[PDB]
Amino acid sequence: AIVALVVAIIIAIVVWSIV
Repeated sequence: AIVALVVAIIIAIVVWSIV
């Protein structure tokens, strides 16, 4: 895993904001 999922997932959102 959940942890690794949050990272890849969370980061996925960031890439959007930027973008």
